[PDB]
Amino acid sequence: QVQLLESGAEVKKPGSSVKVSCKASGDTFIRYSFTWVRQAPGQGLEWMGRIITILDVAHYAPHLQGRVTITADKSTSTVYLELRNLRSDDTAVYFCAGVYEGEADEGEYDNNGFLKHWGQGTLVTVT
Amino acid sequence: ILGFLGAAGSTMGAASMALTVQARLLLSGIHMLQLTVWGIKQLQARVLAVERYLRDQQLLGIWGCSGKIICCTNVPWNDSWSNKTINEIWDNMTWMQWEKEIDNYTQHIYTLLEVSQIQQEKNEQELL
Amino acid sequence: TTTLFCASDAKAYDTEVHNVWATHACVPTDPNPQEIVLGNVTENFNMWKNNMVEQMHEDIISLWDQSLKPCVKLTPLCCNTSVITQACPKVSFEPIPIHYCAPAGFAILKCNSKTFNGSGPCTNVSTVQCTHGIRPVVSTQLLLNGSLAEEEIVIRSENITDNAKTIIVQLNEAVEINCTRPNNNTRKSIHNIRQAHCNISKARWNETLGQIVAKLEEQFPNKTIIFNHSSGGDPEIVTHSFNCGGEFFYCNTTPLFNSTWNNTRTDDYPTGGEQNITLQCRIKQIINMWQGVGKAMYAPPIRGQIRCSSNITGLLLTRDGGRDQNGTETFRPGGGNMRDNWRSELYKYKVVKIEPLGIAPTACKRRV
Amino acid sequence: ELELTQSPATLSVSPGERATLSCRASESVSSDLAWYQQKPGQAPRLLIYGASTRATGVPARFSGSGSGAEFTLTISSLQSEDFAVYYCQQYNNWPPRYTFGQGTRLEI
Amino acid sequence: KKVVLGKKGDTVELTCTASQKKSIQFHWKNSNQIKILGNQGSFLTKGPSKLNDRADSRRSLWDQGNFPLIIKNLKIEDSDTYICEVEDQKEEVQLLV
Ligand SMILES: *[C@@H]1O[C@H](CO)[C@@H](O[C@@H]2O[C@H](CO)[C@@H](O[C@@H]3O[C@H](CO)[C@@H](O)[C@H](O[C@H]4O[C@H](CO)[C@@H](O)[C@H](O)[C@@H]4O[C@H]4O[C@H](CO)[C@@H](O)[C@H](O)[C@@H]4O)[C@@H]3O)[C@H](O)[C@H]2NC(C)=O)[C@H](O)[C@H]1NC(C)=O
Ligand SMILES: *[C@@H]1O[C@H](CO)[C@@H](O[C@@H]2O[C@H](CO)[C@@H](O)[C@H](O)[C@H]2NC(C)=O)[C@H](O)[C@H]1NC(C)=O
Ligand SMILES: *[C@@H]1O[C@H](CO)[C@@H](O[C@@H]2O[C@H](CO)[C@@H](O)[C@H](O)[C@H]2NC(C)=O)[C@H](O)[C@H]1NC(C)=O
Ligand SMILES: *[C@@H]1O[C@H](CO)[C@@H](O[C@@H]2O[C@H](CO)[C@@H](O)[C@H](O)[C@H]2NC(C)=O)[C@H](O)[C@H]1NC(C)=O
Ligand SMILES: *[C@@H]1O[C@H](CO)[C@@H](O[C@@H]2O[C@H](CO)[C@@H](O)[C@H](O)[C@H]2NC(C)=O)[C@H](O)[C@H]1NC(C)=O
Ligand SMILES: *[C@@H]1O[C@H](CO)[C@@H](O[C@@H]2O[C@H](CO)[C@@H](O)[C@H](O)[C@H]2NC(C)=O)[C@H](O)[C@H]1NC(C)=O
Ligand SMILES: *[C@@H]1O[C@H](CO)[C@@H](O[C@@H]2O[C@H](CO)[C@@H](O)[C@H](O)[C@H]2NC(C)=O)[C@H](O)[C@H]1NC(C)=O
Ligand SMILES: *[C@@H]1O[C@H](CO)[C@@H](O[C@@H]2O[C@H](CO)[C@@H](O)[C@H](O)[C@H]2NC(C)=O)[C@H](O)[C@H]1NC(C)=O
Ligand SMILES: *[C@@H]1O[C@H](CO)[C@@H](O[C@@H]2O[C@H](CO)[C@@H](O)[C@H](O)[C@H]2NC(C)=O)[C@H](O)[C@H]1NC(C)=O
Ligand SMILES: *[C@@H]1O[C@H](CO)[C@@H](O)[C@H](O)[C@H]1NC(C)=O
Ligand SMILES: *[C@@H]1O[C@H](CO)[C@@H](O)[C@H](O)[C@H]1NC(C)=O
Ligand SMILES: *[C@@H]1O[C@H](CO)[C@@H](O)[C@H](O)[C@H]1NC(C)=O
Repeated sequence: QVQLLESGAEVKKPGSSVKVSCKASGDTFIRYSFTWVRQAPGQGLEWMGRIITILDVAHYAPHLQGRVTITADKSTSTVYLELRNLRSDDTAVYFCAGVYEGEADEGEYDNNGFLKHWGQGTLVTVT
Repeated sequence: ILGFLGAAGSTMGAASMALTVQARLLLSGIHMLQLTVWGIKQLQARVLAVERYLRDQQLLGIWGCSGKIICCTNVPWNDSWSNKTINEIWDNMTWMQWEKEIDNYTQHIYTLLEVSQIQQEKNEQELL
Repeated sequence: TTTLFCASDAKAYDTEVHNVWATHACVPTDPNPQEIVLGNVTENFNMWKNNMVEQMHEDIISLWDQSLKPCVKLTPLCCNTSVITQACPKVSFEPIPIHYCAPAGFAILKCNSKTFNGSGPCTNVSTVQCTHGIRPVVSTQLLLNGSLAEEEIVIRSENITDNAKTIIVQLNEAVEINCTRPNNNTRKSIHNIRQAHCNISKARWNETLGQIVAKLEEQFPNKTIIFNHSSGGDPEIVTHSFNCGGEFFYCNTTPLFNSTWNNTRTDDYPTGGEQNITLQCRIKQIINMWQGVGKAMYAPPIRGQIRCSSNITGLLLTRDGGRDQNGTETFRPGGGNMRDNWRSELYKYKVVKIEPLGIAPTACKRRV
Repeated sequence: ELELTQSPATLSVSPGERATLSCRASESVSSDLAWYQQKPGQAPRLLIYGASTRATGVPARFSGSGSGAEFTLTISSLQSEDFAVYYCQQYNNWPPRYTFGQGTRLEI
Repeated sequence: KKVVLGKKGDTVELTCTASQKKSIQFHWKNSNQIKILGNQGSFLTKGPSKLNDRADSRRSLWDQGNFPLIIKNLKIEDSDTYICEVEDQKEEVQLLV
């Protein structure tokens, strides 16, 4: 039930980096895992990566491993995605999605792949 | 070859007597891995016992005791090592207790044994 | 100091962790080991300084690292964090007894005195090549599937009065503890499955505690014995920890330790006639590692039935300071680590070597 | 590696009819599928969880099943609000790798 | 001994060390020998002191031979002599609030 909220739009020169984020609210941050999705025009729901908040661990799609960092700020319930070496190929609407992991705080984390609480999507372009 | 393990707990005197008795009687004539892994280990244990024995029998030559189990010396007791009498130590103590009583003097004694052996060998060769 | 080798009755075909490990780690056990009983031999056995413990510890860690691979393993390094990710297959996991054996030239002394509490002279000593097999069980608070004392419950504390050391009392009777999962109960929380229940005979527990307090009273003759739960700390200590298969269980032992015996009587159990002390248990995915400092995550639970059947064979009890107490001593079950668990099993054995060359004065003279 | 091949993505179906959608894997997948309903300008909401479980707040109309490398979705008594782009996603790999689908549209 | 003074509800890092970087068991005790904090293998345990809700330790430094007692939200009542038991040696620090 996290009312995950999207950030603003961005435009960067190619070769630059962009950092975007989503704020989770209404529940404990640590009990939700988050992933990032890139809805590039004409594409499907491309997965960027995943972050575990109980264990500060992240996993990335192979083509983005040298380009993407996913992090989190446990005190501001904020999910972050940092993408470097930007290309026009990366023009897309970016967003977070949460997964509930009941009792993760106590060590009962499941690490599920079901994305239920979605942000709204922010467009990132290059120029 | 340490058939003397069963002597543990007996006194030094008793151990000596037991060996003499045994010596007279002896001299006078009076599922596969479970088999082969251990077969090798038992042979290794026995071959090693022989090798250590032979090694020591020759190492003892440095004190003039080569080839012997018991060898007598030309070095007296200094009584600083221990001031007990012969009967007290041989009759009221086991070998382990005895060793503990003097285990800080063994290097001193070993050194003296080497030295007197050298001098004795020298004396004979000078006389010849 | 030498390195002992292991032996076990490995089957090597069920693809179980201990049999797979043993297949290459250990040799077959000795089908006909000998034992020599020594006569008037007294030997000092110090269980707290027995190096066999460290060797057992290293072999167990290798077994665990080669088997129960976490999905995520976190190792702090000083102070960054190194994360290791591995495939997370589940494995069958059931301990096999492992024997330790002396290499050629060495032998193991065994203390056969049934009343020996350790840290001192054992008056009954025999020699063997191999120890009996020991089951490498990893657990806290209540140790499981160990050996039993021949006649009486034995306190083996390094120092009864130190308060920074454990009691590690072993029992002369095992108490069965049966832990089961509520099979086919599948329920999920939303914005359960991970549950188990452990049943302890209350009669056995009552008898066991009455006997334990009698021994504690002998050590503390003018005081009441009261039991409590932990004061805090990591979940592995606060609750009872054990595992079966790939499942790591945490059980709340509070129901077992809230008594106060003084006149060897507590009425802690109201003669409840339930006959069962039951513990609430949970199965966790993220646990603290026992293998030095670090944390690890395992894959979620098996969908079918999980059962554990264990023998409580001892308690890693501790005691409070006592400095500010008046007529009462407080004991708590929370405690233990793996070295303590092995000390309670390895206390009977010591490895020595014979040095055949000795000196004594006598009446003979060498002719020169 | 693991790839997801979907139906033609031009499914011509009238409202009130039962639409059939599909999700083929290049590699075996367990019941680790997620089916989503994307509307223009909207979040790609999850409707089916674990190949077959209603994800919550999901009409009975929308259901499916499958195993191995062949999974399906059907939408009974299809409503006009259901003419969305559907996605099938797979999370069965570990270390995580997500097959995120392609996207199929119902048409009329 | 070492003496460290803090104020009101702030936090203090009291320390014990070892030359042996092997996460060797140690304990912290107060002046009445009441266990406060200590190590049991890899796990942290606490004693029944007034500090169980305040005390912690830098677990990551245990294999560096550093075994601190960190107390947050100090109470005036916490002023005491704190005792380090590390290996065989003992060390002391006085805490004033
Ligand atoms: C103290 O000693 C006792 C024994 O002396 C130890 O108790 C044993 O603990 C093991 C723990 O698993 C238990 O083993 C099970 O026995 C069952 C008997 O039929 C087996 O069926 C079962 O195998 C299944 O479960 C395993 C769990 O990891 C799987 O790995 C295995 O592949 C099997 O899994 C299949 O079946 C399950 C059924 O629900 C299904 O869900 C799976 O998907 C799969 O289909 C285990 O072998 C022993 O029976 C116990 N012994 C006794 C007498 O009960 C005890 O643990 C020791 N104490 C400690 C603390 O270690
Ligand atoms: C040391 O204890 C052992 C263990 O009890 C004694 O030896 C055993 O005594 C029982 C008594 O019924 C026999 O059945 C066993 O066969 C004996 N075992 C062996 C290996 O002999 C032993 O005698 C005791 N020794 C001393 C010195 O008291
Ligand atoms: C066993 O525990 C007792 C009590 O805790 C230890 O006794 C203390 O030893 C220190 C050493 O200097 C003394 O200062 C204390 O006054 C002693 N306590 C009491 C109550 O007298 C004893 O030393 C411990 N045994 C060992 C071997 O450490
Ligand atoms: C542990 O003991 C409890 C005692 O209550 C068992 O619970 C009972 O199980 C029977 C089985 O049919 C039920 O009819 C009772 O109603 C249960 N009692 C209560 C209070 O719910 C429990 O099942 C035992 N554990 C195991 C593993 O059998
Ligand atoms: C744990 O499970 C075992 C096996 O089901 C129980 O063992 C039975 O205990 C009764 C008690 O008298 C015996 O009569 C049975 O013969 C035992 N069964 C077997 C196969 O031996 C055991 O009691 C259970 N433990 C607890 C604590 O309830
Ligand atoms: C073990 O279970 C008991 C319940 O049986 C828990 O203790 C309860 O904690 C609540 C919290 O306010 C109290 O109100 C209850 O009175 C407590 N009950 C008892 C029997 O003390 C206990 O905390 C659990 N312990 C662990 C380690 O999980
Ligand atoms: C178990 O230990 C706790 C301490 O952790 C005891 O609880 C304290 O009891 C005194 C009695 O007046 C209270 O003033 C304290 O505030 C209590 N402390 C806490 C943290 O609750 C508890 O009574 C002990 N139980 C037994 C059976 O001895
Ligand atoms: C210790 O805790 C246990 C449970 O947490 C208490 O035992 C149960 O108390 C209820 C109270 O109605 C009884 O119905 C149960 O039958 C009791 N269990 C058993 C096995 O009899 C226990 O009384 C507490 N003891 C103390 C001294 O506080
Ligand atoms: C104490 O707990 C044990 C847990 O096994 C109970 O034993 C079970 O009782 C149910 C009752 O129908 C039987 O169906 C189970 O087969 C029993 N289990 C075993 C392993 O035999 C035991 O009855 C409980 N004690 C009491 C008095 O209820
Ligand atoms: C028994 O335990 C006590 C604990 O202090 C110890 O002093 C005593 O020596 C132990 N028994 C033997 C034979 O040493
Ligand atoms: C334990 O069982 C005995 C059996 O007679 C009983 O007298 C005693 O009261 C029971 N429990 C306690 C805690 O004393
Ligand atoms: C508990 O001890 C008894 C004693 O014979 C034994 O039969 C039983 O198998 C033991 N249980 C376990 C789990 O080892």
